[PDB]
Amino acid sequence: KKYHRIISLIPSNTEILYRLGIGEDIVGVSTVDDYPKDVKKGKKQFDAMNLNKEELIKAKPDLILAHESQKNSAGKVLKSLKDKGVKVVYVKDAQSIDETYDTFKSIGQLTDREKQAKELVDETKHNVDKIINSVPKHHKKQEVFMEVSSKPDIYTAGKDTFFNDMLEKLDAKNSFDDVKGWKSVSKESIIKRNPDILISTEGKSKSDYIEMIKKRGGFDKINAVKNTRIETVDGDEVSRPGPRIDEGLKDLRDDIYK
Repeated sequence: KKYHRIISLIPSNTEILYRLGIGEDIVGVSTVDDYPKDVKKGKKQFDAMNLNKEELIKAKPDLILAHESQKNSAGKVLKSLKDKGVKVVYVKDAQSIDETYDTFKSIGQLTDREKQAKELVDETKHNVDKIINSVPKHHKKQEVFMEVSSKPDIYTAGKDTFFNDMLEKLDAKNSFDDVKGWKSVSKESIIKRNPDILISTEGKSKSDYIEMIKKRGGFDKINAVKNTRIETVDGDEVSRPGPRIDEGLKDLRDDIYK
């Protein structure tokens, strides 16, 4: 009713729009949109990293719903669309579960689907709370190292990150709760922190991350390596700030609580 020709440039945006009941108002999505089934059919596809400005104009959108993470790449092109009077919105980059709920409401208010956004927030809370509640009442206080990059320097995720908020919701401890955002850490530093679980978020196969760990000097000692608590996750998938965050949280849960 409010916007009739929406272009959505990041999959989380697209998922939220569909859950608000306005998927039929979307004329374009990005080349990497994968949800729901057949989302790309009957739509224009845009490469958010290499946006075709003329093709965007040609699609005649009244709303382009982008993401804060894209200001520095897509922004270069979208500035033109905005000048032509197309409404261009950058949904904030959520780095927690509560901030994800925030964007549900923001997009709801933007598209006059406030009732639907409330329902979407409530249902998502329900699913999340179910995973949180599935954590065994008695458990050993476990320290988790999140490896978010590995070459040539290893990076972890400390406080103010999506991975950290997930840990806290799952009542686990972040080995590096003393740092903020994404920071490089030395091998010596990780060994000293002695995490009970290592989780790589780079989307590598488990066997590949296991082989890297084996080639790291000194890692032999670590709690996690001795107890074979070495896991991998696709960080971009599990931390996707959309309506299916409960599934991502569940993945992390099953790596922490075997």
